Amino acid sequence: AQNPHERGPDPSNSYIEQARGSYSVSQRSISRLGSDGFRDGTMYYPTSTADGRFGVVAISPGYTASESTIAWLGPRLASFGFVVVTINTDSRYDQPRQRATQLHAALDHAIGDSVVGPRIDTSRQAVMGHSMGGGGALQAAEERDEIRAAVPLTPWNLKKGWSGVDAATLVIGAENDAIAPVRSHSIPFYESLTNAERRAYLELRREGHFAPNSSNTLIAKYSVSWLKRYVDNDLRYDQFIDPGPRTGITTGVSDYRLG
Repeated sequence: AQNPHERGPDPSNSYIEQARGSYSVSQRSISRLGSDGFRDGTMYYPTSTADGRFGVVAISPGYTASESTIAWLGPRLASFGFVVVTINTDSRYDQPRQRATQLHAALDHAIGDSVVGPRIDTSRQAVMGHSMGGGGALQAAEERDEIRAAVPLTPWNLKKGWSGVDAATLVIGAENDAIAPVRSHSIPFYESLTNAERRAYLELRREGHFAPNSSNTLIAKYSVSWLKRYVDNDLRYDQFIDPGPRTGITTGVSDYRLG
């Protein structure tokens, strides 16, 4: 490809829905000191070195703070061609700003790791997170220019104005969310991402706050597509983002916007 960062097969709808993509995944534990709330976690990455370095995606855990809440994302997204760091934390670190701190640390930990560091293109970083972890993803994106993509999942944040984010951002809301209602969290965030390279809002029909903590084909396929497109500049994934899913019972999508 003209594009040096293209990894893996030409995609299809079936492909991006797979539990695992083309790449076999290895994993390596994280053990670190400090008081930021991130003392452990996991790095998932393609074993194969044949294709070049990959971007790195850090994921902030969910509402209840354990890594287990986001663990399914790690090997699944990594298998499409990413280094993926899942953070473990606890309830002392529930502020989005505290979660942002950890995301920067997780990206830096993987970059600086003797095993995984050589597999990362440090110019191509990304963040995701659930709940306040999704709020923290927005904040980390505002703070780190090397973040090329953000995918907040049912994000919670009292801060509503995201003009400071340049990273392409896909906000995934849950229609029936009673913790971070879309009307006061996700959609205001989408509406204020006025400087994001691209912004998208994808609402999960008839789901609530905790949907992102279980394997979710919608979250996975659109996360894969967004990360591919903005972390890898991979135009092969535009076909899934625009026009995107139609809404209704048959797609499980209650709202989809691009801007």
